[PDB]
Amino acid sequence: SKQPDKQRKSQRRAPLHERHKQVRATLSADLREEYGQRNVRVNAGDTVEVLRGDFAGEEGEVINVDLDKAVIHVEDVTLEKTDGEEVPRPLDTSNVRVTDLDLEDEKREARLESEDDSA
Amino acid sequence: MQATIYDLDGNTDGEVDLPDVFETPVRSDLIGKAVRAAQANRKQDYGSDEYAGLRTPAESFGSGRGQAHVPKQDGRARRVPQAVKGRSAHPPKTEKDRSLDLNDKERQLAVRSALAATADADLVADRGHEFDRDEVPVVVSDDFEDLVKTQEVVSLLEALDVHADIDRADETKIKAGQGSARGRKYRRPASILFVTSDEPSTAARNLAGADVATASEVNTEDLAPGGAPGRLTVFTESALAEVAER
Amino acid sequence: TSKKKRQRGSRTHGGGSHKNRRGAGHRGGRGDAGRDKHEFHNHEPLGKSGFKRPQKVQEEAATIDVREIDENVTLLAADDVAEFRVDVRDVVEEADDADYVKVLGAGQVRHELTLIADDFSEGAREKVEGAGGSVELTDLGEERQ
Amino acid sequence: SKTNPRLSSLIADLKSAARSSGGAVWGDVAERLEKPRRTHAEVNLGRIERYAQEDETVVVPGKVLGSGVLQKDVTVAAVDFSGTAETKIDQVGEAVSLEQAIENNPEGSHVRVIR
RNA sequence: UGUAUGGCAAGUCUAACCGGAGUAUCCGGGGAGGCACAGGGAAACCGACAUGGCCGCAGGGCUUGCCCGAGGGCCGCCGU
RNA sequence: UAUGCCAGCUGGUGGAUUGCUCGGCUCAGGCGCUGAUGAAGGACGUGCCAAGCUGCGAUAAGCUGUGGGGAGCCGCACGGAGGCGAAGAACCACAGAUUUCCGAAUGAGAAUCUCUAACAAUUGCUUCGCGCAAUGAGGAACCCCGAGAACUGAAACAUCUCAGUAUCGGGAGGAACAGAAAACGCAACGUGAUGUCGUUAGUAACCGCGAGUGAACGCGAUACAGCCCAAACCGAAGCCCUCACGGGCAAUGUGGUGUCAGGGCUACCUCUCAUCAGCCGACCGUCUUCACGAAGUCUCUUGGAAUAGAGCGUGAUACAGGGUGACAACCCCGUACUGAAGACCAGUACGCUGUGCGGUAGUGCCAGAGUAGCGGGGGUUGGAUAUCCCUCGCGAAUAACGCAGGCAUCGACUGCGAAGGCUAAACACAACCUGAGACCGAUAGUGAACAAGUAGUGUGAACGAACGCUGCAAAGUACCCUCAGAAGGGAGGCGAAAUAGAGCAUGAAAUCAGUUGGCGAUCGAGCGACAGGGCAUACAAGGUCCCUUGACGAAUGA
Ligand SMILES: [Cl-]
Ligand SMILES: [Cl-]
Ligand SMILES: [Cl-]
Ligand SMILES: [Mg+2]
Ligand SMILES: [Mg+2]
Ligand SMILES: [Mg+2]
Ligand SMILES: [Mg+2]
Ligand SMILES: [Mg+2]
Ligand SMILES: [Mg+2]
Ligand SMILES: [Mg+2]
Ligand SMILES: [Mg+2]
Ligand SMILES: [Mg+2]
Ligand SMILES: [Mg+2]
Ligand SMILES: [Mg+2]
Ligand SMILES: [Mg+2]
Ligand code: NA
Ligand code: NA
Ligand code: NA
Ligand code: NA
Ligand code: NA
Ligand code: NA
Ligand code: NA
Ligand code: NA
Ligand code: NA
Ligand code: NA
Ligand code: NA
Ligand code: NA
Ligand code: NA
Ligand code: NA
Ligand code: NA
Ligand code: NA
Ligand code: NA
Ligand code: NA
Ligand code: NA
Ligand SMILES: [Sr+2]
Ligand SMILES: [Sr+2]
Ligand SMILES: [Sr+2]
Ligand SMILES: [Sr+2]
Ligand SMILES: [Sr+2]
Ligand SMILES: [Sr+2]
Ligand SMILES: [Sr+2]
Ligand SMILES: [Sr+2]
Ligand SMILES: [Sr+2]
Ligand SMILES: [Sr+2]
Ligand SMILES: [Sr+2]
Ligand SMILES: [Sr+2]
Ligand SMILES: [Sr+2]
Ligand SMILES: [Sr+2]
Ligand SMILES: [Sr+2]
Ligand SMILES: [Sr+2]
Ligand SMILES: [Sr+2]
Repeated sequence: SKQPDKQRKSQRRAPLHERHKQVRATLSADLREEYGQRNVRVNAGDTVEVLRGDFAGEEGEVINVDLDKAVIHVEDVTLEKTDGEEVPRPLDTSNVRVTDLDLEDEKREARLESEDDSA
Repeated sequence: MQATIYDLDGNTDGEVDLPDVFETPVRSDLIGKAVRAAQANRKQDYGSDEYAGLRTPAESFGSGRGQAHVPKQDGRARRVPQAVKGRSAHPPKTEKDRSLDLNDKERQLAVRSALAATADADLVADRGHEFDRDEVPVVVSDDFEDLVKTQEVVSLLEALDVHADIDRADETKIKAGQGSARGRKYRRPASILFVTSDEPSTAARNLAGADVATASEVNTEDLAPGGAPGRLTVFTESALAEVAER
Repeated sequence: TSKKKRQRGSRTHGGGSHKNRRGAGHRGGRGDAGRDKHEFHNHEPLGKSGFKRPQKVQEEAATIDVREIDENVTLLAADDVAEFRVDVRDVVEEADDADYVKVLGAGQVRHELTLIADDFSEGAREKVEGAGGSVELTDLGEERQ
Repeated sequence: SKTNPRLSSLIADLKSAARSSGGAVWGDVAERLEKPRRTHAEVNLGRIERYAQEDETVVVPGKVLGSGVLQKDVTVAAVDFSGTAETKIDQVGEAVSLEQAIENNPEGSHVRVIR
């Protein structure tokens, strides 16, 4: 509704399909002009650019999209552990922008180029 | 007195007489009473559970075990106001009348007095509104209600030198206290009131702090928000006329 | 700053000793209790007084003074103007749920009036007859013999 | 504490007229206005007709109501008048606000106080 | 039942509820009924001074003690 | 100076304070029955590793189908291993499959098991066969019918009060109950079923006339709605089961007619649009859910991080709210506008189908009995002689008669037909759903923000807690040394921050250790107030203080 308690509640206790909207990010100039949207649900094949973190101004491929925790893994956006291993740093999608898309799916390519529907 | 009418471009388009009710004495004492009686009337009834802390068969062991006569159950002190997990002594009640009655004439006269406080150019600047204009209130033609875009209303208010007010009421204060945890995190200054005649301005209502009204029901709160008189209102030619018989 | 507001830190709150503000003893009973004994003071005596007659056999009259009719003559020009002819039945408010309209004689009569009502007093008459006028009774006021 | 701001202004205006001028009534009226609303003058016309003289301003330290008849050409002055009083006064005289009478008679002369 | 304040004033207030709406706020309507406007009497029943006199505070007037004297006080008369 | 006292300092102990909110509390709208087709609840199971919880049921965190959805996924819960998914998975909406045992529990017995065909029990119908059916039990409260306290008040107490309250027995539904006058009785030339809200009114009425108890007619409002038998007069013209044949019912009367605008029979005027049965069956609204949806993530500084500040720019029928490494209308979900579905309203309204409304005269054909009413005893009510009820006794009229209109009898007048029946809507409740808040904010608020009716107490009925916070990101501390050691320690590593390192935001007081200043082993006790000396003190937030001398100079005063 409008109550802060019931707002965060819906965002946490959200069914898996409704967690799709929680992993949405803004589209580039070229892409907003082409598909008629402003944002898209980030996919594991997409390439993207970081706008807000310490890693702002770096590009990379989206390696994972965890709906459960509502965050994305991007290539080369790593953290060095104590044993020298480089583990990924979870990024928020609202801190990211899509440069290139993955249209490997016929249903996603159909949903984006249709003015009535939104992907 | 005379009221200068304006067109949608911001230039003069004739003039009509400013009604008698704008010569009603500004009585902040009656206005403030009519606002406090309006605010308290929409306040919700609260109250703690009637049986809270009482859901126990706790009993005191009299005089003998070297302890104070406090009702106990399993070594824990229950019920009594002084004991932890006990009842509230004089708690907030649901049976309470949080509503304030106000005589019809006193409310009507207060509207009139608030409506009149809109005519004095000094009071409007004393209330807080930032503007550059001698004539107050702003009087616009009935062709105002036809506007749909808010960005065009801005251009009308920029032309009328009365936009420095929406520049003022843009900034938001983040309230100190636990009001945050209940929905009321923000607060913003009250600004311009757009009084129309047929339907409230769907075109203005999104402007920073701006409230919208109609002359058949424009109340003391709209005219004087928070009991403070002199709101920078903008009437429609048919509103200025209809507001007279109030 | 209210009285109740300044009561914190006072312990007894204006109650004297902490041994005072307890139960019904500090009151002297409950409610109206002890009305004949220790609290006979400013109480009406024990007993019954008079009788009541059934409510539908009770007559409620419509009272109006000659002073009220006279003060408002210039304001009442919607009624007959003779050589003033006025039906009192159409002047008094609450004239629907009343038994009969009685004109009382209290005050002065500086004008000439022709009054039409159900019942008149000896004083209502003397003040209108001695000030140039007539008192005409209604067909319902015929219950006087 | 008087909640009204204009009763508080009237009192202040009555006070300056009692000092800066030769008034001995305006200060006496202001002394009754400072006193509670229950002690204020609630008077009808039937008293103004009995006790007032022509060419003598009638001063009321309260409100004038409209019960009774007024035939004299008196100029009444009060804090407030009832809508029927003012109709019955302007019919045979002049209902003037006490706030006018201070500018119109700062000396406070030829004036009767009725309550 | 007092008191302080405020609106209205020989009147004053609406209740439930209806309409409107910016939809618990709020604007219009609603005077049912309550209190006041005459009392005395168990009841039947009857039914009063918009002022007649004398003082006199405040205030006003005057030719600066003398006038007019609200409210007030002491009587009359009036209703039962 | 040992024991030691006061204050501080570093570090603990402790978890107050501040900040935060997955929970509560309250209000409001919507909605509202389940069960022998075995409910509700329970037990036991069910996962690769599975203890709790959630789900599920031997097909066991799931199987099918339609629509939505979509690149992800395999609950709470971030493991390891492995798997599923473009054959469209996860997730969601609707419909369905499966659904152990105990459980009303119903073949019989039983601490969730066992024993040799089961509606057990009680009823209805009946092919008289358990053949077809019914009841049983659950649900927060509300509702209806019964049973029915005492504390308490009366300043004791007994009638009275508390109070038809508590508690108990029975029963229904989404609401219940009530209901179309043998009425009201502002007595009228008047109102015209029933609930409910306002008022009438703390009135009338009652009462050790004490304490206290307390309507109604009317009025204004909400919502509206009005009918069906019994009998007369017809007399099998009728009903139920079955595909049918057939069977069952019924003259102890099925069905027709009829029901105070009394009806029927006999003789005529006219006519129906009433009424009952039955078909059709929404709009609008409301409530919940969904689709769609504008505008920056530009410049410099600080910063770990820009949601900050300054500069530029932008939409707005959208400046409610939340998210996001800090104060965001333009980053993300949303919000306005527009549109879609379901439920509810409602099998109602409207329309339609059939029926037939109504009037005149004639006729003593018909109109509900232990009733109306009286008397004794009880109880209850405001019911006073004049409330409603139970109980014992007695007991009537037949419309040409009867009841009533706050005492009885008689006559008048006025109103109305008991002892048969049905009845929509307007209100109660809050389980359920969504919303709201000058409520609370972790010793609060529910007992319950956590394993919550958990742990745990009692033979049992029953009783019952405490526990919230690492970080932006686990980057959740590699390697080395030490040690008996996955301990702990040291060095070291990550981070803006480890005195953020695991009950890990902040970190008060009591109190502990180490230590600093003062005091201190010849000295006396409300621990201090006011004066005045020793010693001690980084800055900041205070900057004054001493002496010669001199000016002024009260009371007083050599
Ligand atoms: Cl009487
Ligand atoms: Cl008067
Ligand atoms: Cl009636
Ligand atoms: Mg598209
Ligand atoms: Mg508590
Ligand atoms: Mg607790
Ligand atoms: Mg605080
Ligand atoms: Mg069995
Ligand atoms: Mg007692
Ligand atoms: Mg009794
Ligand atoms: Mg006694
Ligand atoms: Mg009783
Ligand atoms: Mg009655
Ligand atoms: Mg029939
Ligand atoms: Mg800590
Ligand atoms: Na409990
Ligand atoms: Na103790
Ligand atoms: Na309340
Ligand atoms: Na006490
Ligand atoms: Na009446
Ligand atoms: Na009235
Ligand atoms: Na429901
Ligand atoms: Na059965
Ligand atoms: Na488990
Ligand atoms: Na199931
Ligand atoms: Na059988
Ligand atoms: Na007692
Ligand atoms: Na006793
Ligand atoms: Na008694
Ligand atoms: Na963000
Ligand atoms: Na009774
Ligand atoms: Na009897
Ligand atoms: Na009757
Ligand atoms: Na706690
Ligand atoms: Sr999940
Ligand atoms: Sr999770
Ligand atoms: Sr003892
Ligand atoms: Sr006291
Ligand atoms: Sr006595
Ligand atoms: Sr009336
Ligand atoms: Sr009114
Ligand atoms: Sr007098
Ligand atoms: Sr049953
Ligand atoms: Sr009706
Ligand atoms: Sr009958
Ligand atoms: Sr009688
Ligand atoms: Sr605690
Ligand atoms: Sr025991
Ligand atoms: Sr270290
Ligand atoms: Sr001693
Ligand atoms: Sr000297």
